[PDB]
Amino acid sequence: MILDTDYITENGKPVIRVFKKENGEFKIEYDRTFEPYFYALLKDDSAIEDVKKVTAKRHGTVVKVKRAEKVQKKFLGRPIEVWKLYFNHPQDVPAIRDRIRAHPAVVDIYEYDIPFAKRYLIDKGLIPMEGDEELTMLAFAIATLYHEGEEFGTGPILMISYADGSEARVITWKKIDLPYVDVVSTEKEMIKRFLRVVREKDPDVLITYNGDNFDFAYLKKRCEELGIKFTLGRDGSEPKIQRMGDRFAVEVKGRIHFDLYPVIRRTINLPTYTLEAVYEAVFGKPKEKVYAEEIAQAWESGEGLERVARYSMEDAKVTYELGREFFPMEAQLSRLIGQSLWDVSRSSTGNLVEWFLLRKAYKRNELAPNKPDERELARRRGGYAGGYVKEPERGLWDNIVYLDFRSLYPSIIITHNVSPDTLNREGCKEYDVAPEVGHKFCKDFPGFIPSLLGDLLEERQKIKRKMKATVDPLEKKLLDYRQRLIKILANSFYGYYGYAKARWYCKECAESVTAWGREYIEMVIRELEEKFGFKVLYADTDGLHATIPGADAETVKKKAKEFLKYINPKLPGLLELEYEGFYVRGFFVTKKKYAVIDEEGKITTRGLEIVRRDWSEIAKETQARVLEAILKHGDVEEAVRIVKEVTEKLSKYEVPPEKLVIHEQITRDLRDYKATGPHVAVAKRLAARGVKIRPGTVISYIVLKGSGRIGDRAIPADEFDPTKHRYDAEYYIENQVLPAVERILKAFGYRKEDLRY
DNA sequence: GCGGACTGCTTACCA
DNA sequence: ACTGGTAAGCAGTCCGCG
DNA sequence: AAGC
Ligand SMILES: [Ca+2]
Ligand SMILES: [Ca+2]
Repeated sequence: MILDTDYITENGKPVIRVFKKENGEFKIEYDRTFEPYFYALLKDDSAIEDVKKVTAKRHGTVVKVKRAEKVQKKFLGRPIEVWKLYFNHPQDVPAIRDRIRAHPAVVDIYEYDIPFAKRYLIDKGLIPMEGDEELTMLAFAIATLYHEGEEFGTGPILMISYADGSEARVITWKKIDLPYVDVVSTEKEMIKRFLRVVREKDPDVLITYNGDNFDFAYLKKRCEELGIKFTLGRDGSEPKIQRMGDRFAVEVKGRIHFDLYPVIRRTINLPTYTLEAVYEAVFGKPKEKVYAEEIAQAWESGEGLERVARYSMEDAKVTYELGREFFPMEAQLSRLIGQSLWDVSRSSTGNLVEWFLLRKAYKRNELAPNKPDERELARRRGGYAGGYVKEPERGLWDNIVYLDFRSLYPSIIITHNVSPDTLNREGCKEYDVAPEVGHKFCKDFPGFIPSLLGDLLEERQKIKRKMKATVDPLEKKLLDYRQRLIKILANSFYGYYGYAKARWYCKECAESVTAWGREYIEMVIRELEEKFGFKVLYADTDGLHATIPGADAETVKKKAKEFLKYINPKLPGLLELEYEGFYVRGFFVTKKKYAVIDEEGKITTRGLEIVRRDWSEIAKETQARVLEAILKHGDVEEAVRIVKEVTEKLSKYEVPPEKLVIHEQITRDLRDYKATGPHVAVAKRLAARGVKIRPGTVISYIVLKGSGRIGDRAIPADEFDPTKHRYDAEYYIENQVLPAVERILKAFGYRKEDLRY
């Protein structure tokens, strides 16, 4: 099982290190033979002698082309001849590449920004996280004395919690008498004690919650101020910080630093992402929250020190529990993309697709397009036409069928062979032509992406067969992750085609997919309404809600399945329409906003305030209780009694403040905001007080009684106090509750004023 | 000038 | 930070008005 | 080779 790769320099020459776990033991394999390289397209081959003589400087050392061999490759289908240029050190490439491109004889250069360690994984054909190797994991958390205003690192680390399968303990330097607490001389020895526990436990995986930004940064600054060599690595190295956009990332050599925060942020949609919120969402069990202001007063007084210690251990225990939960699916993602778990767990879809495609490109001798420069990036600014959204037939309807396509965009990319290397190919025998955009795609030979997509559909069939024919419940779950992750990778290719920063960016490809999508959904709707007996109530990109008005449940279902048996044969390749479910009643409010109830009484909510975090619980809860009244029962009169009851409760200040919190994200650097609404106003006040507001930060706030701009009375939910502050009853009635319930009751001819009081 | 309509900046949903 | 399509809140600006 |  390969964990990761990296390189070191021995007498100015690079040596690859492969970190693996074989037969229960950890091993480092060294490779001295691998050479860095990039490609150069020349005007004529005679010029190679001039290009070989091109030089540069790196740390006051003369850098030259080590040697050059002429190679035959494919570039977007067509065969191309380029010169592979080898160099002594990977650092030679960034030093010299600009000058080799500048040279008049050189048309272009390619594959010059591929990190050396990852180049090795791809070219040697190595896949990390192969086999079934039982990896040992240690979770850890820290507790700190904070004070409002101080620089990050001033406050000493009070406690270091850690957890595995066997135990969950706390290291501290205060007199706290508990079984799991370990008291020691000073902060210095506490940190040294933790370093000894990891040396003695020798974990393959370190698990933190937001350790990329908080935990490891704090330990680096405290180790500097105390003069400790923080050697957590298996080669004896210290943890290395790395930049990754708006955020940083901590690497620990030989171990896998598994930070759950980026994982959770990409995997679960929650109103907030506190360790307490994520625990409740994943496992269902509650978790107590001890604040810094409470924690500090408990450290100085020493009265509440025992309570803070329980919080410290619970963070470690829960973090390990979450670690164990997410690691296996992430280790499958590592296998599928063919990069380290460390990289894959911190990567967005763009980089995952790009890494997958780079690997496949090497296998198929495909030269990789360059990442766009500032000027090319500017040319990709323009958008293109998307999905078709039918204006719904608003109101309450009975006996509804939901019909949708299966993997519509992947179906299209495969069926119509949509690829940059098939776009406007010269002298193709056969073509598929995009309906409105009018792009010709060659059918003579399979396209790169289409072919990979074919591979993934068949690979998924194989996995689904293996799952039925396997007794072991563990291997069943592992194969279930693999096929679920394949399905996601497949549904990512459309978006990547339209992603300006993509190497294999193709607007014409993206445009053609959406255009075909619109042709098919609109054709299905037209057929369903003209030929068959159906009224199409609503239709989004790849799915429609239909009924036959003068008909009953058994009829609507029978006629629907008949329509599938009709249409599917008429749809080309793997374009299939499917019966997804029947609904007794459906309530269509606007585009993207509706609710349906099935035969079993389960209500499915789409797009309404109920699902959105930037609405208060009181509004969402009240909208849900008004939907239930109308969808499940028949009583519009019951809904009117609920809205009137909630408005009365708000007026008498009886609704608890937990139900008034509004959650809005900060999406950019605070300076980049042109408009300044409540969450931004609240965020700027926290920033002025010296709180770290990164993009991704969720602002939780409450509106206090007063007039004028909402932002002026917006306060962090944390700092609300019933004794001093009074929440804005009129705001929560007129701006939160009544608007949410009026979406629904608007259709039944209720005025907003009539629902009040 | 008033007070309500309109619009650009946001966000978080949908697919 | 994989795409476009969309409703809607907030806070400024615009615009009817008799 | 790191942080920035
Ligand atoms: Ca549905
Ligand atoms: Ca078919």
